[PDB]
Amino acid sequence: SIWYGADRPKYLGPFSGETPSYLTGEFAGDYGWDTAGLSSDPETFARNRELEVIHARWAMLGALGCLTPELLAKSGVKFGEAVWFKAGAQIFSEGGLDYLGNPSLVHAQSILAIWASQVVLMGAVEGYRVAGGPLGEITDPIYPGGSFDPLGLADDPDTFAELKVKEIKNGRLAMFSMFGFFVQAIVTGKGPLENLNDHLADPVANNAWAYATNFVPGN
Amino acid sequence: DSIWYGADRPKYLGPFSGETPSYLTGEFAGDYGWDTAGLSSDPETFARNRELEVIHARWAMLGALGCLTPELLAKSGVKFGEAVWFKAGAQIFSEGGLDYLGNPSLVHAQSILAIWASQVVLMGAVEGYRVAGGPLGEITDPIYPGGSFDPLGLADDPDTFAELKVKEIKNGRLAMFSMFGFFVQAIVTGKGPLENLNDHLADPVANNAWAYATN
Amino acid sequence: RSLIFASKQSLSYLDGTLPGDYGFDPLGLMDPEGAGGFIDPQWLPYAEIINGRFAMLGAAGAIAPEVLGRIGLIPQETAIPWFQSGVIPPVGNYSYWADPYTLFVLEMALMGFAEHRRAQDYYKPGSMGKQYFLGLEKFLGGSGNPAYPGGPIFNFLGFGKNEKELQELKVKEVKNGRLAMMAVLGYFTQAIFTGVGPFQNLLDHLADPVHNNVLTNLK
Ligand SMILES: CC1=C[C@H](O)CC(C)(C)[C@H]1/C=C/C(C)=C/C=C/C(C)=C/C=C/C=C(C)/C=C/C=C(C)/C=C/C1=C(C)C[C@H](O)CC1(C)C
Ligand SMILES: CC1=C[C@H](O)CC(C)(C)[C@H]1/C=C/C(C)=C/C=C/C(C)=C/C=C/C=C(C)/C=C/C=C(C)/C=C/C1=C(C)C[C@H](O)CC1(C)C
Repeated sequence: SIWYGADRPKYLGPFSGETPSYLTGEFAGDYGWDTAGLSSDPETFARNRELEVIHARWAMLGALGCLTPELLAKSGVKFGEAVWFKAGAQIFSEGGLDYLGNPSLVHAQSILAIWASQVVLMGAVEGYRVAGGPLGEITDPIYPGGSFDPLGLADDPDTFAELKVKEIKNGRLAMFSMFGFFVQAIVTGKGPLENLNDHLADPVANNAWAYATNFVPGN
Repeated sequence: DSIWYGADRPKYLGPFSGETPSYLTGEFAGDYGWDTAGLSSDPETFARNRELEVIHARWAMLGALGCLTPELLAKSGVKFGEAVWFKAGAQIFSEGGLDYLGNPSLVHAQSILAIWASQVVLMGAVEGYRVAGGPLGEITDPIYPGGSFDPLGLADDPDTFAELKVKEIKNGRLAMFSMFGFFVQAIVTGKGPLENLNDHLADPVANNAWAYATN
Repeated sequence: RSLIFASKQSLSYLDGTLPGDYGFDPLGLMDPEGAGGFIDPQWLPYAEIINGRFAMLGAAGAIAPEVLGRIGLIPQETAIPWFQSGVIPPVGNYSYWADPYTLFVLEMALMGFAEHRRAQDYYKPGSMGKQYFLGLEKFLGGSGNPAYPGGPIFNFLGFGKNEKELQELKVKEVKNGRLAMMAVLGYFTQAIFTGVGPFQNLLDHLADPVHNNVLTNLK
């Protein structure tokens, strides 16, 4: 289609002339952007693709889950810390982790139990992803299908490829946005949507340039 | 034949040279066989690293010259309000604004947004022209356009061309190392490079780097 | 033959056949099939004229009250900037011949009688020269051009003998409306970043050009 093939939209648009030979257009999200030469080998390129897709999916989940508590708090739902980068310290509070301020819900108190459960379950699922498990065997490391395609949206090749491209694009957007979350948390010290509100209030004054003069190395 | 090329070229470890990578055959400028991480084994990645090195070297040369000249002029007497290289972006936020050479009849910029937008547009255009075609000629080599950017014809004779390539990569690697030094000194010492040099010249025994190792 | 900054396609669909044709389509919304074939190809030129036509009235109407009150032909009580004239009550509401909610209904009624007829000339040319409307339906028949009806009422003064005169007067009017659209957009945005009317902004700029420009205002 438009995305797959020699004539595909490139990351530099009309300014792209040096298209890497190994980047031909047979994989999703192939804009021909490889200037560091870090995916020249076919095996290294496959490993990089796998890393990219896993990172993309995790970034999508993280972006949605970092701002969902923010939106719920803005509506009026009570939390312990709505902000994502202090949402993890409420396990140490006397009331535990309420999960939407509901003591009848998870109501966890021991971070050790959370850590152990996460280690066991994530190890299991990670290992299944690498080698196969209950939800089918491993054929494509990043496009298993079957038990992870219950709605069967990836039935014909054309829709499956277009959905590949759409997935990778939303995922790259999410990864960019999560890098933004991290940097903004580091510098501003306030939640993402709170920074959005500050920017909307006084865009000229409340912006990133306001914090340019905070890391001056006086010594 | 150029003494800087071939298999008889000097090594990065000098007399202590041992094993040299096969792909490093000296056919490119600035080759000393320094690849211990195997980060340029493949020819394509080697070429990409070459363009990255040349661009980084040129940018570092510009950066070092622009970090030295303003504060040297300040030493001469041309006051700027904030002369040190890392204390140079805050001039815009001041009431007077960013004044070139400390004079109001120069650029006299006061809004960071305008500088950012104009620079974004212009740098995008020029960087696109760097890889694709553009007014100043088309693409012949990724990092050596040719006579379009060589108006004095220093590349006319191939031997002097290769010698100039070697000299360029030399001066540029020196500039990159100096720029890393600038960054580390600013982070650690917190003072300008010329003032650091003056402090070292004053009492080098005590006013050296080991003094600031106390954390 | 005169052209302006044009993309690759541009000339493919745009050509020197309609008034004011210059080929500028960065995004190419006028693509015949392309992306944008849902809108009728005759719609975009027609809408472009009309939005510009109203822009002439708006750009010549938002600034007349202030200037005419400064040179002096109108009492200063009613000489107010356009955003204090009742369009934005919370920024300003000046009492008028009637309350603004009745003026709106009188507006919508009169505009409707003048706008529905225009609509169905475009859809069905010459359809308004059939039914009796106070006897003035013979004039309102149109020349077949939705954008340029023509007639003893809408062309009462009658400029333009041959097609040579019209083919350039149309170019003039689309271009005089070109500035009018930008002028109103200036009115809007130049008003949001300020609190006071357009005319004095020109006077402030004419007073201290190096102190009241866009860069100095806010940031
Ligand atoms: C392409 C290329 C080419 C050439 O060759 C070279 C170069 C240029 C280098 C390259 C580039 C690259 C890049 C750009 C990259 C990026 C990345 C990213 C951004 C990632 C993210 C990534 C991201 C991610 C993972 C994310 C994740 C997320 C998560 C987990 C989350 C979590 C969480 C949350 C929810 C919140 C809560 O409360 C808690 C927590 C727990 C905190
Ligand atoms: C070889 C090898 C081999 C094996 O295999 C491995 C290993 C060992 C790893 C390797 C090594 C490597 C290395 C050493 C590297 C280095 C680098 C550098 C130093 C860079 C710089 C680089 C540098 C650079 C870019 C620079 C730049 C600069 C700039 C921009 C500037 C800017 C500026 C200035 C002027 C100042 C003012 O006021 C402002 C501003 C605006 C801020």
